[PDB]
Amino acid sequence: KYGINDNGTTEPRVLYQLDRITPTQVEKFLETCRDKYMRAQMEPGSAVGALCAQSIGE
Amino acid sequence: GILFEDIFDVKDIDPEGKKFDRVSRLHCESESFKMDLILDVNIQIYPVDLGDKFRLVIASTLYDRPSRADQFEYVMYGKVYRIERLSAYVSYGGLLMRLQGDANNLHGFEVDSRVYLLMKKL
Amino acid sequence: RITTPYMTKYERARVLGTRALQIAMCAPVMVELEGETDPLLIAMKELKARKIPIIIRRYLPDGSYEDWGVDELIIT
Amino acid sequence: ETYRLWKIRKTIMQLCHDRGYLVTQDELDQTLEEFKAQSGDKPSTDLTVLVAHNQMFVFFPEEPKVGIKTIKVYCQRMQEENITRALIVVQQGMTPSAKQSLVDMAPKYILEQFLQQELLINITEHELVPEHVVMTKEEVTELLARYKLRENQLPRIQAGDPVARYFGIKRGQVVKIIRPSETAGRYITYRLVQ
Repeated sequence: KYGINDNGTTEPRVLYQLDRITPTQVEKFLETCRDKYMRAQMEPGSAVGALCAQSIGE
Repeated sequence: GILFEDIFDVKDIDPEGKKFDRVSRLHCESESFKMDLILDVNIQIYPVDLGDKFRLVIASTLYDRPSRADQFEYVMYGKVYRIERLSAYVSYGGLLMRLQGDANNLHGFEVDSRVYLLMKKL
Repeated sequence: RITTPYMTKYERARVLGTRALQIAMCAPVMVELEGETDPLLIAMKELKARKIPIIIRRYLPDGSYEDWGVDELIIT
Repeated sequence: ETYRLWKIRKTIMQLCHDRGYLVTQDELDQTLEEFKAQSGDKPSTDLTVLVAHNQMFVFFPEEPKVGIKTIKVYCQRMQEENITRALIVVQQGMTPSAKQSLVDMAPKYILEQFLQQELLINITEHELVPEHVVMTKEEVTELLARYKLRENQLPRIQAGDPVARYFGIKRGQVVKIIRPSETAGRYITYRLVQ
């Protein structure tokens, strides 16, 4: 729509805060989405059917 | 130190009907910049009426010992929290401000920064 | 080497389960404790300092096993 | 009406293509107009396929209830042609004395039996039935080893199941089931057969 990223300098400086995704964030985005995915695994030995019997029964 | 200022004309004191007893949401229009803003104002302390020219100044800082910018007579304090012709959403605790339009003069703004209002009737 | 490198909530419970009962039988304490008299509160001080003399024997259900030191695990 | 005497022939030539024979592609798909060559005659057996592996022998006996004598019509041409597998696609069902005649002559010739209205839909292309794939002998040994599982202890599918009876599976084989999901679409499960 506007605001060319020719080197990251246009004359109105505010325009680069439209969709800011700066690469300190996107690497912290992956190290969080990895670790949130790794944490939310089924912990081994977790009475898996006994969770199922409550969650159908309740 | 001023981020942004102009003279504004409040046109709808409350656009969709009075919802609160102490806060009414104004709709204004600038003078020759054409910055629409949708500002909430505590009207119990500072009553505003239809068609009232009032100044508005957005400042990052105010400079009782350092002798603050106090020529104005209604001062809030809040942070910008969204930039979406740019909109520029400012929140004042709960009181929203959606200063809009013409991104060349809006250049001083950013996100996550503390912002004062300094209003004054005319 | 193939199971999860995260200490599960069932392994943290039993490691705190038996390190509490070990330290309630005058075991040598590894954390130079600061007045905690509940043996369970000593054991969480042992876990966070990562000094527990316990190796988890993880049984794959075929019968093979795989050891894991409590130093060598990622607690939450 | 002929939506059958054709789609049955369409189904079994989808069926024996899935079981790994050599049906040429033009022989596979027929519109009804390609089968309107014979369409008036067969209502008022002229339909028998022999196909070989990359060899089954289907039968459409026009009798509704196939008796022992009707099997015995082509018990002899079964052993004449040295063919080993057969199919008997029936109209109503077998007589309850005739189904033993299959299992009396069990290890010599196979001759599985289907109904007509069982075969009028291809249950493989049903949306609820996922893609069963028969696994090879070496595909079992890399399965059991990865999970360290004995041949038994796998989830089990019956031998008389409609998809095991489709794919033509004896006891001891292991199918691989690709159950489609929404996040992955590749939820793979295996089944030993009974």
